[PDB]
Amino acid sequence: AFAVDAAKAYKDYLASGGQPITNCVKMLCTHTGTGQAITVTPEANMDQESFGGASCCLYCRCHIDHPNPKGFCDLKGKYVQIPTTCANDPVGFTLKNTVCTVCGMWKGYGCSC
Amino acid sequence: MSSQAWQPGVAMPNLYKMQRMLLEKCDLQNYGDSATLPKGIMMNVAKYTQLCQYLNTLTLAVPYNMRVIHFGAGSDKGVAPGTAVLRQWLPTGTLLVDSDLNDFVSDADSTLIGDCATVHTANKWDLIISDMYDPKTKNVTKENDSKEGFFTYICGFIQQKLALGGSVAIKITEHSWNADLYKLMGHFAWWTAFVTNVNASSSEAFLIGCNYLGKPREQIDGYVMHANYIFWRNTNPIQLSSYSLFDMSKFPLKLRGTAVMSLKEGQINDMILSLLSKGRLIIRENNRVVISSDVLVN
Ligand SMILES: N#Cc1cn([C@@H]2O[C@H](CSCC[C@H](N)C(=O)O)[C@@H](O)[C@H]2O)c2ncnc(N)c12
Ligand SMILES: [Zn+2]
Ligand SMILES: [Zn+2]
Repeated sequence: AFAVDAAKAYKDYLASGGQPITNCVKMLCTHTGTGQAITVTPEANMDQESFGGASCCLYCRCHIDHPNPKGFCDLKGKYVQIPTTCANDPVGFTLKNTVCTVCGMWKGYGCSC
Repeated sequence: MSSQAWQPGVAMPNLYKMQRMLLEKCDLQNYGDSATLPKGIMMNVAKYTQLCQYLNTLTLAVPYNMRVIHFGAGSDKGVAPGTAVLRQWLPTGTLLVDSDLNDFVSDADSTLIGDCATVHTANKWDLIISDMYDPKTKNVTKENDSKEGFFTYICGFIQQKLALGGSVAIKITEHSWNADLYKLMGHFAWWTAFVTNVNASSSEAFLIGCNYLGKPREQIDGYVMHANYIFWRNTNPIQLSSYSLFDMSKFPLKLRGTAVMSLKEGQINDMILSLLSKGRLIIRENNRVVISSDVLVN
């Protein structure tokens, strides 16, 4: 009945004043993109930075299983748009936030739904 | 010079390829200088981008369901920056396989960990990329001789596993280079040594074969040609430039939908060779992609 919870582990590590995960891969792009949360190609707009998905995935970076029966990773192989203000910790961001299903944007950032 | 600063990098001029030079020590004038990269951008992301920006100017077969393999994909940071750029650069739906000696996290469709010599694939490939570098190369102990190890694997992999019309980009330096790989460049419709503007202060270059013909159209001495390359680098200072990184508008690889055709080696003729050389044709099997990595038990 035991499973390690990494999500909480990192959040508390952050709250403890720990240095966020680094060396997430930032992509060169136009920053004219659609601004959607997770995409096949960097979509960052003026307010966003675009990163390689895998490097922003906590479970990928920590070499641990992904939290779902399939063990599927919705980040790796794709690109994630992080608000430029939050870009110092892309892993923390993707962890704490949520993607709007209908408009494909980040809920709370750029989602008018 | 300095006109090139607005390019992604500089390619070795044809005239330098035709010389016969003795190998000398490479001493660069810009050694120690650094280009100013955009805020928060890694050198290797910038490097791979300019490489792709240059590749965009060549004639590359770009078939549907393109097959691309990437050697030396992992960093010491445990991620794969170069793979991410290739991923961005290549058409969506392109199969991207990458590999490295050490464990790393990748955005590639599949990743193999181990010495490249342990890697086997059933099918052939449209594009081959290698950043592999031996850390022991930094030892200046002996003189500069043709290198083996992964270089021996690459030459073999090209001859066996590269589709006709395919292209390669292989990273070399002053001391990391191989003679047969140069010789193998004459088996391509065209070839060059490309130096990125961001890394221009380094002896690093990418050997780019273009449109593999499977047989030599040109005879090349590997030792002579590498001496030619060093001579070019020695006499032509390149100004470090991050300029081309700022326009990504045209960056994505244009999808040519190049034709793929399975032919026996006897069915190949000057008309076919013509098509290959123009990057209008790929010759290989269309089957599923199956790879493996040999594991030693003891
Ligand atoms: N000899 C040798 C070998 C050295 N490598 C790898 O080449 C890489 C050179 S640095 C690559 C930087 C990366 N492209 C990036 O995006 O940052 C290292 O990861 C090293 O592990 C090998 N892999 C497979 N077989 C080998 N024989 C070697
Ligand atoms: Zn993941
Ligand atoms: Zn919405």
